[PDB]
Amino acid sequence: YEHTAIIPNQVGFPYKAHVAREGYSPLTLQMQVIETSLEPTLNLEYITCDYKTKV
Amino acid sequence: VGNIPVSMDIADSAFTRLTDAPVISELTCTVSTCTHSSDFGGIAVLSYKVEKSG
Repeated sequence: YEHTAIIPNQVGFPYKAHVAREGYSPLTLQMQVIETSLEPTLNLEYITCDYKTKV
Repeated sequence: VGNIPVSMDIADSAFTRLTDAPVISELTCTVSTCTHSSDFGGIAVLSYKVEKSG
């Protein structure tokens, strides 16, 4: 069919999911996560540089 | 449309003799999986030993 589940958002911890359809053996899907980083959409408003006096 | 009715005068060579047939023993029919609307649908396990095969 079309299974839907919630694996944990703690990577490494394997996630079993035994889906049982008609006439098939129970397909146990293994889910594993790596590197789901957040990446916020930003916009600069600074440069952060030091001053230089011209005399 | 309809349902075609018919009589079938079958030959004795089609009427293969029951005493001349192999006898099976201890038939147990176990329906494994049923689909409510499919073509094949029912997987049934007739478990029955064969005192006479065929």
